[PDB]
Amino acid sequence: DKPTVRQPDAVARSHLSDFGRYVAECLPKYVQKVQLTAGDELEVLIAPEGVVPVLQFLKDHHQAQFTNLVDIAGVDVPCRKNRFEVVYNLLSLRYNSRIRVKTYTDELTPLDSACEVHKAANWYEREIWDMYGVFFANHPDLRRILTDYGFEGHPQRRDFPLSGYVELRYDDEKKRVVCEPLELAQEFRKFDLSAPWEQFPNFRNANP
Amino acid sequence: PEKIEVFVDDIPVQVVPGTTVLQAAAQIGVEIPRFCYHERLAVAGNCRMCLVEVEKSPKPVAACAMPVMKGWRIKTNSDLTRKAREGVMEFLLMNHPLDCPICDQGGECDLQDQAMAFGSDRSRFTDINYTGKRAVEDKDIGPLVKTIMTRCIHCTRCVRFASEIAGVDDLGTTGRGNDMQIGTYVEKLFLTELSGNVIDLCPVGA
Amino acid sequence: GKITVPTAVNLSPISGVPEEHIRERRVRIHIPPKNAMQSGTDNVNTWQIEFDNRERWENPLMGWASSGDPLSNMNVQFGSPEEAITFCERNGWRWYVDGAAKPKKERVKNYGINFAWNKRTRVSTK
Amino acid sequence: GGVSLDMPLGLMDDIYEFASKFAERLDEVEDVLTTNRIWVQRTEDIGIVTAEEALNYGFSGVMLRGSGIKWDLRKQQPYDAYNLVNFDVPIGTKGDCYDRYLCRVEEMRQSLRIIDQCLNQMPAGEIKTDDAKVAPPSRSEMKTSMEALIHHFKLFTQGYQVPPGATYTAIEAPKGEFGVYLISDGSSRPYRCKIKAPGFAHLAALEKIGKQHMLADVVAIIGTLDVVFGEIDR
Amino acid sequence: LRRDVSPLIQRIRAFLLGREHNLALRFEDGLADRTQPQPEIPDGPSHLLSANYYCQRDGRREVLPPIDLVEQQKQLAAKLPTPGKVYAWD
Amino acid sequence: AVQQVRPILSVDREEARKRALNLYKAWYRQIPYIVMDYDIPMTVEQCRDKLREEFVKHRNVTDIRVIDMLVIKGQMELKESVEIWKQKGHIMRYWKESQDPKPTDFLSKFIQGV
Amino acid sequence: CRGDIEKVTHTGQVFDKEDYRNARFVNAKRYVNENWGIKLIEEVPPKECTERVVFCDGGDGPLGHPKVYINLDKPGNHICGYCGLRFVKK
Amino acid sequence: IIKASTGLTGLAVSTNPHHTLSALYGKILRAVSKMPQDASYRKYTEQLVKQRADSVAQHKDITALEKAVGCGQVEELIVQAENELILARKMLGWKPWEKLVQAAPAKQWDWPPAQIM
Ligand code: SF4
Ligand code: SF4
Ligand code: FES
Ligand SMILES: [Zn+2]
Repeated sequence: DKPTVRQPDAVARSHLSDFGRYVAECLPKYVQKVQLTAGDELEVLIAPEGVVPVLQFLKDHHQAQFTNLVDIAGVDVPCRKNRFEVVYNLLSLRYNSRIRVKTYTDELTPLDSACEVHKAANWYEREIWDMYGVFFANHPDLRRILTDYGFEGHPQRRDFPLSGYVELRYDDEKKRVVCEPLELAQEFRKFDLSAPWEQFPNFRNANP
Repeated sequence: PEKIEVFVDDIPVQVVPGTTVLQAAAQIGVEIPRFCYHERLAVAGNCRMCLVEVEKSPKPVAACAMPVMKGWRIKTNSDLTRKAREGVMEFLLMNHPLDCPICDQGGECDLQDQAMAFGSDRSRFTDINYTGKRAVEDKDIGPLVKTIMTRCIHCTRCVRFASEIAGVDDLGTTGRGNDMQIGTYVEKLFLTELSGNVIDLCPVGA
Repeated sequence: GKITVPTAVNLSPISGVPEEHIRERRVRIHIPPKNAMQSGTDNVNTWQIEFDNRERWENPLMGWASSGDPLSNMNVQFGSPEEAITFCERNGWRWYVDGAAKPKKERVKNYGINFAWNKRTRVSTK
Repeated sequence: GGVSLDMPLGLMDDIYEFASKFAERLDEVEDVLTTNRIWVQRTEDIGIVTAEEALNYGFSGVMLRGSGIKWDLRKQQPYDAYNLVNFDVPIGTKGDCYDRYLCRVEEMRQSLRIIDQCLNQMPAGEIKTDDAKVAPPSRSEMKTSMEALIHHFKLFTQGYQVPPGATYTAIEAPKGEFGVYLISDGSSRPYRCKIKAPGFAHLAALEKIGKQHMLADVVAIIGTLDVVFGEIDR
Repeated sequence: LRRDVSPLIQRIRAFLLGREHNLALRFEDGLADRTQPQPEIPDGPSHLLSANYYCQRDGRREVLPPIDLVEQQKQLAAKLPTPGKVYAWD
Repeated sequence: AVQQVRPILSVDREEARKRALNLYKAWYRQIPYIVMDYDIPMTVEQCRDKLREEFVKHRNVTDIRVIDMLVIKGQMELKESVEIWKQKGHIMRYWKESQDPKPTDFLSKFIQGV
Repeated sequence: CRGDIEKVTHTGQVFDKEDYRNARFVNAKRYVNENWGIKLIEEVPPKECTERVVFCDGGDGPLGHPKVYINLDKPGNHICGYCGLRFVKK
Repeated sequence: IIKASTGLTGLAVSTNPHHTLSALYGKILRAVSKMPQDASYRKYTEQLVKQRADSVAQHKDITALEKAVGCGQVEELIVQAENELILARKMLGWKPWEKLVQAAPAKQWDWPPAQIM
């Protein structure tokens, strides 16, 4: 027996596999790929034109009441052609389950706002807009929610620096908090924590 | 020079004859951990980290000195290969000094990275409270080389680089058994214009 | 509802990069060097872009190193050089490639050449 | 992989005395806060959240259970011996500030019996997982053996190699549902760690709840929303 | 002994509280000892000397890439489906 | 060299230029309220000159999605300027105050080390 | 005059009189440790041993440095690289 | 015998839940009758709505109907039926039973991004 290895839940595997084949059968227009990851989590990989009609479907069907939307997450992967991906995590209280709906979006290409489906997307879709520049069309008001009012740029992209571009200091000549180009007293020491030997042989050919 | 068919990790590859199992597996991407094989040095078997399991064979084969033939199925990620690598590597780690916090190759040591990647997670050496470990005297090499032979794993990369590429014969291995020492028998300066590369070629940091 | 656009865009106005960093910074696209004291190569296969080194000075108070360059610590990973070229032209950076990868080094490793007759490849040690 | 250090000796001998003394202080708080008519006038029929409001607007935790939804993440999706303990879940009816306040004090009451069960059954064993490549070894093994010193060196210079993949875990915070969407690229650093704070989704409905209420009503609404802005601002 | 009032003020406080009062502050005799003997931490499942191989208990290397559920049916085929059990939250 | 994308806030460059003119018209109407409601040293004519300078800085762009992105961010900054959420220090960030003007000649950059 | 400014440390550092950085010590004391490690490790005598290889722990077991083994076949004083204690074989 | 309260804030106890459920299931059937028969959503929706209409036709009691269906209370059944009717009237506009409008681009959905080839 192996007590240091997490045992997967089979009743969260079979139900999620049957539901993944079910949602692939019910929506062949938008759903490209459904996958059951390690850790018993189901991912649906939709087209960017199907953000609203998939998240509406999982909201209102009898066999899928994913009525709760917990978080909308943006991941910036600059290697890909469409660099941003947007992940909608949905919780189903009736069937006691979770789903993740992932789509790909570029900064210039807009995305459908899920605010008509779930009202939590009134704010979460602002936050990605504050941090990646993913424009969400047909939004109630798409404003800047977390960064400063005079901030220029989206900070959580991987092409943005860690320490930012500018700093703030009080100027007693102008009697106000002015903006200066960045000069750190001690620079950020970039540690080269790269593994020269591969440790996972199961992920060697997982890219095709 | 017709290529031959080798199934490595249940993956086909066409390799020219005479190539090693390590080269035939590095053609597709998988790499076998190594200590006594450099690409620019002679092949040897002073470590046994290259023991991979080929099918229908009683013993594991040394992948950096195995001329592969037609239709071998090499299993790098088998259970026997991982057990052999863990056993050989804890044998390598039995007498090695606990000098990692005072060793300049710590963080770029091949022994540390292969202990995380392929070695075991704990020690089965219960003989450190009594009869101890192996310790050998430091050899006298000049102002370019700092020498602590307690960290050495006896792979003869330095001896092969001296004998073949550097051209000086002053380096060698003396003695038998656990007492083999990889150093000069007398106090001599290992003088060579290419001596610094030996610091690159020592895999552990002796 | 689709329009027609060129596939080459310039996203330097809509980004947060000032003019003093977009007009005079050179981006090196390179494969990072393998550590010569290690025999592994899993950190080599990924291409990356980096920026040119700028002035780093001693602090007047303590002995720390201070730099006004915000982009000295930003290396961005890519799977191919051409995607890095597309990224550098899309973000308006002035790019250059340090060097392409080595295509193939054909080498043969024979154990029998260590012990050979009338050949100079015979070893003297073991 | 577990916890960093073991419990000191005699910690539970103070936790038991403290949990025995806590209930009288709870009753002394309800003697001045519960059923005082001014507290009822500031907490009843104020910020009424319906069931479809809490379901559609992403509410979690007490804001779900003030309105009558029986969703507690410690029982529906159990984690870390919450299925080996037995407790009741406080469910409100009206959905106002008074029902949420009573739900929070009842959560403080049921946490005492979960604490009682945890001190009653506690196994004698290790504190960390024994995979030494994901957890640091003991200092005696680090100063004695070789593999533990190598793993101590590695895991305290460059982090343990997590396999590449995405997961979203979510547990029952006292505020609500606290979620981590952690995505790893196979290196020693995470590629992405998005945090679902429940206070963000609770605060996103303040624009609709706070309309046609008074100023002290809104002060009581942020008082009962149970928001902490460190996780909201992330 | 404990630092406390005389029993008249005690009965006045217990009458005004409405319950039998217990002391809200810790004392030295009602707490654990600060100095204490050294413990021993028991060993776990993998501290046995024999029959412990890492590859039999390897947690990180048993993780697979995610399974394509559309292609899984296609390569395995060569009461409506629900994502979980029904929970009644009413 | 031609791809089909989803338009953001425009379908042609004349429409995008028209909406940029709407943005400039609303900014020009909001200048004297910005000078009145903020405690800033800059006057109305200096604010209008700064508005013209920031428009002719972005004169060079050509792409429809890029110019619509610029119009969207300009309308967001304007909405942060009508409703007073920006401060007096955020308004005076357009004029590069408390910044020494860096020289352009090679000799002064050679003496100063830049 | 103040003698705490020109006093050297164990790292061989002192601000000379023409330096501008001694103006920070006109109102504050310059902190120089008077317990140098070099003299305090030269003060202890070397340990004489008869066996060929010895082990240095540096003190108590869990409270000392990690255990090393020193070979004393070479004549002279062999210094532990962790603690600095010197061993010698007769 | 009607219940005093449904236990949820904002939900009123339905006076005639059986007629409302039957009318909503009939409206869902009349909505999905316009869809093509090769679509999977129409077949699955017709199957579930037919079995729930059989459930509301066999059981004339409220509590027996909530026990037989097993998905919450009957007011939640009315809410789910209205939600499915909204979904079906959106499916007649969106038409999702066709092919993919955008295939996945190259190297898009593989996670480890910078691996060569
Ligand atoms: S040679 Fe390597 S394993 Fe040995 S002490 Fe040095 S860093 Fe540690
Ligand atoms: S000194 Fe280094 S290179 Fe030479 S045999 Fe020992 S480990 Fe190998
Ligand atoms: S490197 Fe191949 S056996 Fe030693
Ligand atoms: Zn020592």
